[PDB]
Amino acid sequence: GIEYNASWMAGTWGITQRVDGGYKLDNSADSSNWQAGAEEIVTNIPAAEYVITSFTHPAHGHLFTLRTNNNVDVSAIHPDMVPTLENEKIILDVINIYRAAGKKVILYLNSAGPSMAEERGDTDIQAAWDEYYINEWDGDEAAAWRNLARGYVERFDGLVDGYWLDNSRNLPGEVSDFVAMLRSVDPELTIAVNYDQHYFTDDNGEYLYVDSDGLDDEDESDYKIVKHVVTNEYMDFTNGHVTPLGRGAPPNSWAYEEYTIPDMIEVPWETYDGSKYALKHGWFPIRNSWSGSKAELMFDVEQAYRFVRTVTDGGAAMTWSTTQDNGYMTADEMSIMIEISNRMTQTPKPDYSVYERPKGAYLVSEI
Ligand SMILES: [Ca+2]
Repeated sequence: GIEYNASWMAGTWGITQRVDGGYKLDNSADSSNWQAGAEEIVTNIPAAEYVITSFTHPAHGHLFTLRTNNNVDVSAIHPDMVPTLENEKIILDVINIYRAAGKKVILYLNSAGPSMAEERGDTDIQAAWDEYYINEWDGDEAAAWRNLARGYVERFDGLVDGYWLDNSRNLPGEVSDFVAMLRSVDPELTIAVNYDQHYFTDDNGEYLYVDSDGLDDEDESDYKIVKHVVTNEYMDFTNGHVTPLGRGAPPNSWAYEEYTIPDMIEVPWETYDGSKYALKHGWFPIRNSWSGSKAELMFDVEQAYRFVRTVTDGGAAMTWSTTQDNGYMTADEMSIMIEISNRMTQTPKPDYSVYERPKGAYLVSEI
């Protein structure tokens, strides 16, 4: 029938606390305290109602935050795909901290799975995986990966509320089949899929392009303006990815305030198939990086508060792609989120600074 699985998310905002996967987690765990990091987020950011954390390592579908798998011994494919037993408890501990605090949990999962190991330089893992699905699944990589992912999905069952599926153009097999696996475990999961970005066009089909962000922008590269669309029958919320950072689009682009966010709140729910409805959701990097804590901090309180208010007032949702520094939210971001949360829990909520086009910011079409 008709489904609004993300109805709980409408009018809410979230933060991100990624956990490392596989051998990367074994390398970072000795200097990290993700559990303390999660307690600090709970204490300091009560206004955020959910968190995105990690099934796979960021941009590395072959590296998992859990080890044990009742469906396949992943450690026997290649040990570097999975962390130690001691370290697999980090993700579970973080999730339980958020559950006790009443925060919903969405897990980032890079859809490519082990198929992308060589893309990140992990050639030994790639060879082991390729040998595994060839010999054990008679060359059916799609079934091999669904089986493997299912064994972790089952462990997270009832502990998490949704999934954010990255890199779905590179999923072995079909998205429909992978989402069906997820829903076979828990059909109420709130699921986003990142296929490709869509962009604002004019009445004759040309893309809109930002020409400048301000007076003497350091990066003059023209960039397109992301539009969040409901493009398939599987999704419960739009993935929310900004215009790619590599194209020189700042994650706090003024154009997101003139186009992207207004469009999110103009029509906060849309349907592709006529039965399942999906919620408009944006995922904004707070730095000039999705996951890199050392990148330039791009938002300040006043702009970040206006992003949260404009989205949530409209009945849409947004997540900050905050970063982790030894398991804690990077401290400059934490400082901002404290202030945002404190404003968002006041009644009345304090007014946000009104949006004005930055001096010397223009579209190519406006010149
Ligand atoms: Ca572009």
